[PDB]
Amino acid sequence: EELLDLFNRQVTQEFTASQVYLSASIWFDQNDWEGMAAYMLAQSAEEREHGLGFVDFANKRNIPIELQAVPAPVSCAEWSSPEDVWQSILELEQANTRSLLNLAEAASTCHDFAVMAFLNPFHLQQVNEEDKIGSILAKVTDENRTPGLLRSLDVVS
Amino acid sequence: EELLDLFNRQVTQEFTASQVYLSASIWFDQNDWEGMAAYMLAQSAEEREHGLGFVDFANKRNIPIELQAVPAPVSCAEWSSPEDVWQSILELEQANTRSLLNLAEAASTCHDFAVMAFLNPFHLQQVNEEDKIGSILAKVTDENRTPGLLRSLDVVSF
Amino acid sequence: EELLDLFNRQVTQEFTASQVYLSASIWFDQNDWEGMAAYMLAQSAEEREHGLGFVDFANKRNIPIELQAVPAPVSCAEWSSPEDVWQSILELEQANTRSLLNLAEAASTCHDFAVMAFLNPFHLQQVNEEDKIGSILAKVTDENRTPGLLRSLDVVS
Amino acid sequence: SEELLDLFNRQVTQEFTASQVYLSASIWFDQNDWEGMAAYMLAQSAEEREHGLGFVDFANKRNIPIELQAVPAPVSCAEWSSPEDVWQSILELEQANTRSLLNLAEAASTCHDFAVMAFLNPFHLQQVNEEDKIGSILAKVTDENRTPGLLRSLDVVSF
Amino acid sequence: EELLDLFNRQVTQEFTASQVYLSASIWFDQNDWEGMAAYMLAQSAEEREHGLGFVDFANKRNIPIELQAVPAPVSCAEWSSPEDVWQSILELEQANTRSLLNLAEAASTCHDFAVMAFLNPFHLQQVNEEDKIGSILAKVTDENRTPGLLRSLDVVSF
Ligand SMILES: [Fe+3]
Ligand SMILES: [Fe+3]
Ligand SMILES: [Fe+3]
Ligand SMILES: [Fe+3]
Ligand SMILES: [Fe+3]
Ligand SMILES: [Fe+3]
Ligand SMILES: [Fe+3]
Ligand SMILES: [Fe+3]
Ligand SMILES: [Fe+3]
Repeated sequence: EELLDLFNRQVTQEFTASQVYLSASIWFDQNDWEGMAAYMLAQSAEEREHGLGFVDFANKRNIPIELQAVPAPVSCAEWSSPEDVWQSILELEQANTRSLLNLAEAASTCHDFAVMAFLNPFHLQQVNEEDKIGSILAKVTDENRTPGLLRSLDVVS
Repeated sequence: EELLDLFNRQVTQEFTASQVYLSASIWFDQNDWEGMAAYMLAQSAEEREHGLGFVDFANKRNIPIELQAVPAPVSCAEWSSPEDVWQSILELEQANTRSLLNLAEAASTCHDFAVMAFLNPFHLQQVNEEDKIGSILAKVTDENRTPGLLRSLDVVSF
Repeated sequence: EELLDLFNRQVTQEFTASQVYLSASIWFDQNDWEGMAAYMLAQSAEEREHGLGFVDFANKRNIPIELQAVPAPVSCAEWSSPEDVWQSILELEQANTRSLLNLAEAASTCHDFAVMAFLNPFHLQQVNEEDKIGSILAKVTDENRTPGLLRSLDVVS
Repeated sequence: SEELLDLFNRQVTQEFTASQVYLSASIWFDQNDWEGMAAYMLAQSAEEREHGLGFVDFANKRNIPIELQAVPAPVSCAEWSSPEDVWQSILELEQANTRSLLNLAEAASTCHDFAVMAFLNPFHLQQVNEEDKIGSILAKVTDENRTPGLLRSLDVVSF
Repeated sequence: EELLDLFNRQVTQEFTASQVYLSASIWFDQNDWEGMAAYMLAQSAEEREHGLGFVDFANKRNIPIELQAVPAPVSCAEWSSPEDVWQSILELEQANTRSLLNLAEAASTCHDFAVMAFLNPFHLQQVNEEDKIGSILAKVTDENRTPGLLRSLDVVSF
């Protein structure tokens, strides 16, 4: 099934996202943006929890899960400012949203009511997440127009 | 209307299931499996509560309900061991699930978004119920391989 | 620097172990061993925490970290009983122990006192972990000599 | 009362000897992953040492000279190959512990040593309880070990 | 013997560091950076506590201590901005780190396991201290690129 394979790929996408966020925390910590680093660490953990929630449902529903490699994050080689990092995180959340939507489309096709119900809170959370990351990126982009200004607002926490 | 008939039938199915669970409690109690009996009795009440939830929604949404007979459970006559009981209960939940999924299909066909929304927690509850029942059944089947060992699932656990 | 390369590989090893524990949880859950599944799930989280610890230390000490792929867990495909799973986990912990000891050796050669100090609690944790896993494996191997009896370990402990 | 003073001194040795045999049993059980039985033996080891300390305290107070002897190496641990073997040795140890205290009380009685006899009473009653408890466990172990793996239940649950 | 010398020098280095931090507080206070001043004063007290810890250990281990002069701080004659102060304090911690590592190599050579164990928490504290000072210096150097902005760090953090 399309639905089985896609359900597995969703697990992989959550854990990939978790590792991309961790990469982002490392870039931030290495460049002394400790606040932004903490934010990314927290998000890394929450994406892994999403992945675990998908594994749990799959196990219950007898959807076979085979854990795939979690690829090495690559965007961290090109980041040179906070803006770059937040833009890559926005793109990551857009891609997490598209993958949930593909999954839901396959479930809709299959008349898989339980899967569609399972996905609903993640659809709504993805709305919130893309909105939050978008908002931060807009703030970052504005503040960084003045030297030092952005730093003064990582310091928060 | 098909949606309406299937909504009525769903009430029947929940009450049917409640009675099959009661039947299972009886067989266990009669055979001194008081733990498994308690589990079945609790599930009997819960099934009945599901029925009642369907009745309440129906009443709100002006879906006419006419209570049907609650058929007599038939599988107890055959049961010989706890394995046979838990297997019949798994089959009952699998049928509870197919019934909900058919009602959801009818609702989808009719664009009845309210009914589809109302069913969603039931869809997810059935996933959990089939998993839990399947798990117990696997334990029962394994433990019963050694004489008397299953009598420790009951007394210890449950 | 061997030291810096080994410190990076230790992060990958912690995350690899996290994913192998998750694969153990899955096999247990799929096979209705919910007790053992939960044990594996918890140990998965803890191994990730260890990896996070090494990342944080590295950031503070200016050891550059580049996240590597976390390879797909392999042992899963061939597990057939709980004994097989627990045996693979013991072998993982034994490997986890050797990796830390090799890192410590490289640190000792370099006179890297800070890294040696950082590693001390992990050395002692591994002793505890290998002991605990070996002890569960011995119980599983003994109990599984009687059909169904091991299904008792799970339900109780 | 040279006999008495002697046997009292040696009773300290006997308690500490028993403490070490319990410790040995704890080690055998830990090394073989019976952590439940191991903990029980470790606790009994501490308690036998306390009994010895009680004998020493009483002797100091009653001007009975104490000279601490070597505590012999435990040797039953070489032969042990199952829990049954361990618990049988521990039963034998307690039965020996009881005989040693009765011989001490016999010597006190002969000497009209009312204080020592009073001091020993709670110990005579404790040994009754200890031999019963150990005998009961050994009976359980012996029965459960008739089915492979089943004794691992005793450990994991109880203890 | 060299361990004994290096262990006395370590006490000296901690007290010398204490005084340098005190100098940094004075410079900040005089220049109305009261937040940075209080941070430096806190670090001054803490470096003195570390020296006292070394003294206590030495007394216990019969390592004879003879207290050396605390030299007059001199970096404070040349500081013109907060960045210059923080840079000096980074160099200070880097030298405190070096002195601990020298001492640990000497204990290692002598197989002095007690000394090496005593040092372990200090090795890890120095990693944290250099990281923290490094991070503050990065923030100061960035924020000082806009006139007046660094006054924001002083009031907000610290
Ligand atoms: Fe996600
Ligand atoms: Fe996301
Ligand atoms: Fe139901
Ligand atoms: Fe680990
Ligand atoms: Fe581990
Ligand atoms: Fe005793
Ligand atoms: Fe005794
Ligand atoms: Fe210091
Ligand atoms: Fe310092």
